[PDB]
Amino acid sequence: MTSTFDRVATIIAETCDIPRETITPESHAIDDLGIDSLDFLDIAFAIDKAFGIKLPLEKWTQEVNDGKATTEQYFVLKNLAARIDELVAAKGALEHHHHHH
Repeated sequence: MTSTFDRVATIIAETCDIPRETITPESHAIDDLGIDSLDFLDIAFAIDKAFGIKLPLEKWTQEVNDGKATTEQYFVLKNLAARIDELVAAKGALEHHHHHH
């Protein structure tokens, strides 16, 4: 059950004003959804804001550039939701005290 993706696809539907139904977990941001890097910046900011995590989008690009990881691992919605879910479990250890809303 891609419940993290339920949350993320709601966020994209708020940002781009595209219905959540057009956003499937298999969708590649810079292909299927036609989301630019400049558009995905604000989506990534709204995810960062929502879950109380940080998406290191800059370093994720560097992962692809150095061959540490694939571009699809950060720009496909099932795999991005997985990365977010990893960072939610991670931040549970060392999150700074911001009133969760």
